[PDB]
Amino acid sequence: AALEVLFQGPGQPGFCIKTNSSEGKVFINICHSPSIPPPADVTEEELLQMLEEDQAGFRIPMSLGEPHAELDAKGQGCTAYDVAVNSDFYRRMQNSDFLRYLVISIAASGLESKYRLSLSPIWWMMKNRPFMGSI
Repeated sequence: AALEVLFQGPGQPGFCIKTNSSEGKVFINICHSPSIPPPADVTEEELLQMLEEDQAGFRIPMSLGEPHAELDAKGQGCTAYDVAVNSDFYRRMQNSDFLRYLVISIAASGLESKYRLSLSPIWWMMKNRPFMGSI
């Protein structure tokens, strides 16, 4: 359901999701750029039907950035991934909890497939820092 887009960037930092793999803490940096294509423009109703017909039927263009190592708040090594979506789509995400969660699920599953990982469903949004890593 993630449609991967190779994008240089940087794009603009957005927010940062803390989860964990079978091997350590993982951070997903949700970023955005105009350069990334938006997904289909669809209404809430249309979207909910698609997810009924096909669980992964709403495809979202996003970059799936290469792993970058970082240190957590207790000085241990961990991985971060930068995932960028379209900037207008980003603004829609900010105004809808279910849409934003859907994107994060699709990103997490995208990274799982690409980097052969398993990620915890129990993630949390980091409240002070929009981005884990440098920029």
